[PDB]
Amino acid sequence: AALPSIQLPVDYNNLFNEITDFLVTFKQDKGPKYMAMLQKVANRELNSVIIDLDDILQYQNEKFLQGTQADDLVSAIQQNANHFTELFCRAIDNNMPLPTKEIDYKDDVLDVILNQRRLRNERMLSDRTNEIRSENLNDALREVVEDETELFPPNLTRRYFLYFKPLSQNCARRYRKKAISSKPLSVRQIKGDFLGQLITVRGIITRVSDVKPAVEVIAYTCDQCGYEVFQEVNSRTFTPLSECTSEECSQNQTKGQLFMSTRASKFSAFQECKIQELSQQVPVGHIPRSLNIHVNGTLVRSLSPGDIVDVTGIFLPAPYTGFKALKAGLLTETYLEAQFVRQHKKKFASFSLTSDVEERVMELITSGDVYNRLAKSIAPEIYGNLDVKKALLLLLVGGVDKRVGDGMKIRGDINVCLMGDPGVAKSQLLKAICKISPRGVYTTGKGSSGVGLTAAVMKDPVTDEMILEGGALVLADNGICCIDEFDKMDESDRTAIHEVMEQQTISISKAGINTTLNARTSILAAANPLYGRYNPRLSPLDNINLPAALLSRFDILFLMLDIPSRDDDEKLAEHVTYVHMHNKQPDLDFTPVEPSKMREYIAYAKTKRPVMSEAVNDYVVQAYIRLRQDSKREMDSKFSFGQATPRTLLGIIRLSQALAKLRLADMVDIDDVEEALRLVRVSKESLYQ
Amino acid sequence: APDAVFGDRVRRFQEFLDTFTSYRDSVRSIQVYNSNNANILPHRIIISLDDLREFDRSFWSGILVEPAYFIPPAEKALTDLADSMDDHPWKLSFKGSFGAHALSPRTLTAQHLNKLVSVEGIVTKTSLVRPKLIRSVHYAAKTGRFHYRDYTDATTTLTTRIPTPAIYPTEDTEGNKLTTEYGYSTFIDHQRITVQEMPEMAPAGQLPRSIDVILDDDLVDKTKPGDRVNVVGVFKSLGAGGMNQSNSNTLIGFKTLILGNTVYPLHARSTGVAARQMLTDFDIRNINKLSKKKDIFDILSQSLAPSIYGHDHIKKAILLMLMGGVEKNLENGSHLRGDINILMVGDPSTAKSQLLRFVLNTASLAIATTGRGSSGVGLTAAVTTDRETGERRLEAGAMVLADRGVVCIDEFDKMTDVDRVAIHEVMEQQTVTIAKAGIHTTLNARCSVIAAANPVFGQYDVNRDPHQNIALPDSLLSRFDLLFVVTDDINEIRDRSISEHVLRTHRVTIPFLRKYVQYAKERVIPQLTQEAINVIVKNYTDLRNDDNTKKSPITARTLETLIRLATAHAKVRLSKTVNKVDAKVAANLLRFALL
DNA sequence: GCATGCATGCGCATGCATGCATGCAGCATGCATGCATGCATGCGCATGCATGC
DNA sequence: GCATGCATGCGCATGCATGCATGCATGCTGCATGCATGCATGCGCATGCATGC
Ligand SMILES: Nc1ncnc2c1ncn2[C@@H]1O[C@H](COP(=O)(O)OP(=O)(O)O)[C@@H](O)[C@H]1O
Ligand SMILES: Nc1ncnc2c1ncn2[C@@H]1O[C@H](COP(=O)(O)OP(=O)(O)O)[C@@H](O)[C@H]1O
Ligand SMILES: [Mg+2]
Ligand SMILES: [Mg+2]
Ligand SMILES: [Zn+2]
Repeated sequence: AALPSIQLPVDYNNLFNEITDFLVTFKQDKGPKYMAMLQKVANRELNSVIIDLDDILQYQNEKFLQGTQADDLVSAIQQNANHFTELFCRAIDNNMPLPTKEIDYKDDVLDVILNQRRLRNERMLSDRTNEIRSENLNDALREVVEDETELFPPNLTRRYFLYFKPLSQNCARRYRKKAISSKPLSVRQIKGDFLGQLITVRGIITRVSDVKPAVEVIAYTCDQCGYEVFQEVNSRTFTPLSECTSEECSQNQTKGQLFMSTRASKFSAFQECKIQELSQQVPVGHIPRSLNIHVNGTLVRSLSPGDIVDVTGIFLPAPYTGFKALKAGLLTETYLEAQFVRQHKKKFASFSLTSDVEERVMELITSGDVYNRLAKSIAPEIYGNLDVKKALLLLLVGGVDKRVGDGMKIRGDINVCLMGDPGVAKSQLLKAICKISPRGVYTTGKGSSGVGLTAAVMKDPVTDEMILEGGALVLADNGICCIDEFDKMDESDRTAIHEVMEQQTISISKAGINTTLNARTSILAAANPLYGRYNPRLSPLDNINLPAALLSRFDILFLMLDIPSRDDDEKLAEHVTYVHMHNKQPDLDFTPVEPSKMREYIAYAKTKRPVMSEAVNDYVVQAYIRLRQDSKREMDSKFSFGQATPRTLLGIIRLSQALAKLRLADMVDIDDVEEALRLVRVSKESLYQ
Repeated sequence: APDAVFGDRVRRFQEFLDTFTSYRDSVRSIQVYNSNNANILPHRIIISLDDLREFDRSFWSGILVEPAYFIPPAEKALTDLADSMDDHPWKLSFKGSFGAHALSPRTLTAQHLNKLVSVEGIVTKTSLVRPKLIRSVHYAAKTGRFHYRDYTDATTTLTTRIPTPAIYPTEDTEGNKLTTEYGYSTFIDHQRITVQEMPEMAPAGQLPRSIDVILDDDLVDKTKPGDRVNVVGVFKSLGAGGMNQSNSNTLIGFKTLILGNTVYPLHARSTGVAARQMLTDFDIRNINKLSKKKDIFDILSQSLAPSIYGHDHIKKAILLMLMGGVEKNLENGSHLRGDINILMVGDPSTAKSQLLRFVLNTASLAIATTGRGSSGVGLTAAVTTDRETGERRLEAGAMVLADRGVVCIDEFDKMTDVDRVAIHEVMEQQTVTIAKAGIHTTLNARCSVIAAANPVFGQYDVNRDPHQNIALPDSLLSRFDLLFVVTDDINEIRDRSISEHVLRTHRVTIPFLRKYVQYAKERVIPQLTQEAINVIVKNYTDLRNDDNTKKSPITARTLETLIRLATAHAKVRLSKTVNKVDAKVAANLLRFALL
């Protein structure tokens, strides 16, 4: 016959019973974990349920090792993930405890509507039972009551979202399994054999769309009968209903006109993002490809452009949308439905103290010498350059931003510029700093220009609205923007950088655009002298192509010259050639700290806001007066990159604040200002040899 | 129902497989590999039309002229043999001589329809690889049963069939609802490509011709746009050319295309497809033997461009660039270069372009550029385009295509600053960064460079220092590993000798050189030794602290150049470590180039 | 043996299933157009770079 | 160092593939009607047999 049947080794009643047992029994190495979660959900303090597969595997192994039988729930969820969502939902709806907190005037409207619906359900059931008993015509009575009565289905009474997260490599390796769901893949490797599975992808996010409401079930009302009609929607488009379909109106002769009611309708928060391959994944001589990710529920706003992540999701098909004339059979398009997100580098804003992080931070503090230990760990493969490394670390930490009132604003971010002879490894330091920062961006001259910086006007595919896509300067907001070949740029880019360093904004007034952007970012630039090597026979301002003011606006301006010396060349050559023989640095009495711990400590330090006392203020004013007196005579001799100005004092203050923050203190001390002045002085020793 | 002709043809092809016993063991080997390694190999083999020609001329002509009647029998016979040997159906591929059936898109006409052809050309545009639904699986909640359906279309079989357009089932035979099981359904990959006439064969000034090719399953992503390709398949027509119904319009005809079964990439000059040669045991023995001699470097050097007189050190440098060093990746994410670059400044009749063209002809992957020939987006791939799906994409440039290869530039001094800044990043960081409206990416550009330049005054002058004669930025020269200066001074004996040499021409072979280079670059990766460490350290110190006037500056790039040259020489030696001799050779070459 | 009344077979009208076509009027459908949208193209202007004086 | 031509991105005007619906005239096909034919029956009459007589 048409539509024959087939046999599979899959029984769903067994899996439902196993799901119930796991949901009511699991113990974390206090009552059941998920029962406590469900109680918190019932009391209206939780919106999302996360199901960890490690718990399922542990439950299975616990059942096995003591003899009894058990089914492989993990693999069933992995290979057919889209079906188990509703199984888990139905199991959970059968065990949710009653709310121990009353509903008051400070709850969400959704909760009020759900509670009203449940009360209405109970009232209808009781009315039906009373009428049936009064008829005079108890399992049978409840069964007949269930048969003749409508209700609100479970999906219209839920208030939570359910997600899965994959099997970690550690658990599978300890239990001797192969965690397929958490083996990262590139978009290239994901073929049609993986459809319907729960898989993980590694990539970098390139685009994200604004959150909008996606309708799941529409609601209508009939004034004729008083029923509520619900219309499921799972397509990109739908046809609204016209006339009532309830039993009363269906059975009568005069039907009522349905009216749409947005408040009873079921909506979802929807986003769509694009993910692109990493360079190391692309084959030789090819161009990277992309992929589509769908995000729904409470997982929205968890992805921003420029993030390198590992997304988890169920790989599902979609209808074909190409040209009609090129369709050969039942072709489909693919997308990923997101279930879990992890980042390769944690943001500072999301910081939080806890036992695990606190122990590591305390160990680092106890080890002593935090300043130099952090400074020497930046690009350890580069010999020497300790002072520039201290300045770079301070740029990583930053100062304190001050709100003066009346709308005024003082920056707290520190800008640094490196300028030296060829072959001094400026680019290596630029790239290493860009890699350490959580929101770092790297640019080189002519490659990025015009709208590559700033932003441009384009149209969203998902939504039908116009938007602005940020460039290099907007992508590194609240981060570090690294610029190579600083002296070879065009005037417009120089003006944009000028404004960004000035006041952390970019103003654009062109055809179709009149707006102001936010550019709260730090600048790290590199440049070369105008004639290749530095010429000590010329004025400092004649060796560089940049305007003097632009140089003046840098807190630290480093000069790095290459004077041959038979001694230091030996050490540099030894370091480099050792680094090439092995893969590590040669020093053995010092151990470098890995990037994650540095990021953790900087995140902890960034929460401080040290204040300035009076004696330190006296010291600062005296130092400023002395330095300003000294600088004028030097600049009159045409031997200064620039005369000292109040920006120098502001830079000293910012550097002192940064050092105080590094020390994890609420007050500033004299030694911090001493170190700041020491750095600002040593910045120019190359010019006095 | 069964057909007698089909069975007779199946029996004949089984006899063919019986007489020749290479394909049987090929199938056995594929099955053995797939069993042992569980990666899974596709079930396919390749047959030679020549052997079929000696065996049965009638069957040969049938496959050539009537593939729709003779090939399915052969595939069934092969599948039967495969199923009989072992403790998906199998497919076939064709090679050998196609005779008059080897054509190009221009010379493919309506008289070749329904026959097996082999076409050559250039890939112009591919398509997105999509899945195709073949079998769906469902579930009924009220009964606990699983159902399924099969789907087919006109391009999955060579012979015409009566359509059976089955619908997608949402209900049961009794009215119950159904649930889709995406994990238990089946999907197959699908792609469509376009092939055009080669730029080096099409007539000049004339618009080109092209043909579409459809691929399925295991031949889905075997080429990229811009490749030279050879596709063997069946030239077939489909549908009705406006015949069904009235369809008053008569302009359109029958839709036609090729149902491909074999795709072969071809290597050419100045293209992105690299040359590879299969290495036999005789070749390996001879190479490993020649590795043991002491003048092996000299022999390999004198073989390069033997029609040119002298320039021995430049030949050595070109060999070193061909072999190359080793690149290093640290755990933190740092990268250390391993390529070698060469520059040549010389007089206007010194055979610079001859050596450049030799390198273009002998390197497995090389692209030829000239000073003002390519500029702007033509070098870094900085051009953007977009699909008809809406998205914007990039397309490779000269240096992006030549990743892991070499690039030849002629008239180097004729470039500008806009492209010199661009090539700085390529020559040191070996990456290309693009930031345009709607694109932010980074492309790998790990390639080596060899270039030739002219002196400022037309001829090299010894009365002035090199800075006035080269006139190129110092930062740019620092990125070139070796710089050579060649001058022609009139000398009676030298002129005589070069005269008899040029007259001789006008009245180790390269393939063995290519095999040698391929094996050396693939197999051996040496390590640094303390002896070479001391030698290189001493030489770098001496060079950095000497008063001699050089042709190029001295930095840490020179130390890294010394290491790279030593490692490349060791690579030539086939040794797994660097000795003192390799370091000394590197130092000697660097000193000769500098002084 | 002789005369009558009833079954019985012959002869004549008549109704009814079968099975073919034919003019016509109704009904689903292909067709001419009516139009929206998203993409590419060619067409100048503002300008950053290279060249000559 | 100053003035000039050139080629490279912004700022657009404008034509053209795709894809969907809508009034209408077209062409086909079921259908009511015309009809011929061969088989079955409802029935009356002329013959032969049975029953007295
Ligand atoms: N102090 C140093 N220590 C180690 N390596 C160095 C040092 N200085 C230069 N190098 C090497 O020389 C090269 C310099 O190139 P790059 O990083 O572009 O710097 P720059 O742009 O200043 O020349 C790098 O590959 C680096 O490995
Ligand atoms: N050293 C040499 N040995 C053999 N032939 C040479 C040599 N130098 C020049 N020639 C001849 O002179 C011509 C020089 O052409 P080309 O390679 O363009 O020189 P260049 O690029 O220096 O002008 C070649 O055709 C070559 O045959
Ligand atoms: Mg650099
Ligand atoms: Mg030449
Ligand atoms: Zn109603």
